[PDB]
Amino acid sequence: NIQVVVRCRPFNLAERKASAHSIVECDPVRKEVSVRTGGLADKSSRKTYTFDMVFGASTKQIDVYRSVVCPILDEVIMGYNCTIFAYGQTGTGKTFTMEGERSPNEEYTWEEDPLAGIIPRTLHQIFEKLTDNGTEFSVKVSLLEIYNEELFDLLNPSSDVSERLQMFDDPRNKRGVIIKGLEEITVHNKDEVYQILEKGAAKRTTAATLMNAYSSRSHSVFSVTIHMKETTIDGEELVKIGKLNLVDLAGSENNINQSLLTLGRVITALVERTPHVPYRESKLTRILQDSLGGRTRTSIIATISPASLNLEETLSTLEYAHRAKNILNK
Ligand SMILES: Nc1ncnc2c1ncn2[C@@H]1O[C@H](COP(=O)(O)OP(=O)(O)O)[C@@H](O)[C@H]1O
Ligand SMILES: CC(=O)N1N=C(c2ccccc2Cl)C[C@H]1c1cccc(O)c1
Ligand SMILES: [Mg+2]
Repeated sequence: NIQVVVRCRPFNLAERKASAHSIVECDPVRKEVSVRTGGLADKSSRKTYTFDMVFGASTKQIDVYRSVVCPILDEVIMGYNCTIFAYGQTGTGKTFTMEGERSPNEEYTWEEDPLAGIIPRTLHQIFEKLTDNGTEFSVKVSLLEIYNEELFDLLNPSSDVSERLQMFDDPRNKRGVIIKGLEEITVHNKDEVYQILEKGAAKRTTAATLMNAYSSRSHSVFSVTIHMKETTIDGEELVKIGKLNLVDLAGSENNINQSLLTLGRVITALVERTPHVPYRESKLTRILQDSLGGRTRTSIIATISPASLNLEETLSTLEYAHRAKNILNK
């Protein structure tokens, strides 16, 4: 039930000049990814896997958005909660997929930058959709990040990243939590997005000077909530509330990452149909439990490297993401 997809990144400059031989092969049509475990294109053994969708190195941000993100966003507009995880070793594309980058030399405005990822495209589209038709709506974003089991708010511009938020159980709706003091920044229009994203970027920079390998060891949860009061061409009015969570997990390669360890153990119990699911054993799984066997539509995008040097890690990632497919929620 949970939809899982694989994105393989292309070789980098340094890999090209070294005559890199990709040990990975993608077949979008057949929804298959193949990896050369033994070695040698003349003769070799390989490992094969099937997923809901597969994307090779030739895949651009726009293909990713039109294919996975557009449909899930439409659901969010309908009043549903959706989450999308990015999983994989550091250097494979988790941040590139989730956030995106800027093209060199100020070649494009942020809303037309082909290298832009899911977050900016989504915030830009929400306004692109609801504005067109007749819909009164409010957009609020939030960026919660977990490092060594401590919560941080990377969007609040009146407190630095030394102040870790506190987390409690929500007495109202069970299996839900309350993060004290987390900031919800309202986005009044498309032309207010970039700066808010710039804000988080800069705080993210101070977090990195303060915490070791911060960009590799932390989990970021960027949430976008949409309050809608749609008024049909007739005169009806729908009050819908949709929430989309975009998670850039900490690098899966292998001190300890309690949330990462716990996430793996939660998937295990969900697919093994084990009664006790260890949600409470980490901050991430308590924050996102409804995304794991709950009433939320969730998608996992596992990013892999083509380089033969990451064969062992490419296998763990694929194997890890293939098991997730058996998870059922809603
Ligand atoms: N699909 C892709 N297309 C072009 N470049 C990519 C792609 N995926 C990753 N890269 C490049 O690979 C490097 C790894 O980036 P990053 O997204 O930060 O990895 P991660 O988040 O998995 O640690 C970056 O320099 C990035 O520009
Ligand atoms: C380069 C930059 O400052 N960006 N910063 C981003 C960002 C930072 C924090 C939280 C969420 C996002 Cl997503 C992403 C990105 C971006 C935004 C818009 C268009 C792009 O091409 C890249
Ligand atoms: Mg990264």
